[PDB]
Amino acid sequence: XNNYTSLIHSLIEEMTWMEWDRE
Amino acid sequence: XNNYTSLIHSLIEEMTWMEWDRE
Amino acid sequence: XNNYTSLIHSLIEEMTWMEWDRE
Amino acid sequence: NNLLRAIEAQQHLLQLTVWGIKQLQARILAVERYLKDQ
Amino acid sequence: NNLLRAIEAQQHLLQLTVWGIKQLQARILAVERYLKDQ
Amino acid sequence: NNLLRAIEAQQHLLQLTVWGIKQLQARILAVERYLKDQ
Repeated sequence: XNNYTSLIHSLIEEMTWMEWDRE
Repeated sequence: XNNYTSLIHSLIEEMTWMEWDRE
Repeated sequence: XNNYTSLIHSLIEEMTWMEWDRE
Repeated sequence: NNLLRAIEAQQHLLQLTVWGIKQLQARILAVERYLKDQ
Repeated sequence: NNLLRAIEAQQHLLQLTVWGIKQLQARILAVERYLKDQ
Repeated sequence: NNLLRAIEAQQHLLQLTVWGIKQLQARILAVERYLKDQ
């Protein structure tokens, strides 16, 4: 979730629960 | 959720659980 | 969820829980 | 046009995730209350 | 291009929220059934 | 511009669904543990 969220922020300016949180 | 949902509808045409529902 | 997900894939390249899964 | 159509479809997906989250919040709340009441 | 990339990334986010909602629906259902069965 | 604004707003919606899913995962986990501990 964090990885995709960070990417989208940058673009717009310009399984386990731990892994789910990371992605 | 309602506030952002309403906005997106208009654009496309053209913490607590109560607050979560509002946003 | 499956129906809209399939559509979005194609566009980007180019109530019950059973019904929720379908949509 | 594909981009507008994708956002339209993604709004429908978001509306369905919202429905599911609300169902689950009500069901977890009912269970928490049942256990408090026991 | 940034807009296409954002929608691609947001679809991956939606797919992950769908996975999580399905996990939670199954787990709340198992708990409801456990309590019914007790 | 409407398309950028829609994606901005849809990111805020996704962030709120993520918050709700995390709340529910923690609450279903606490209930599962309570029942295991009983």
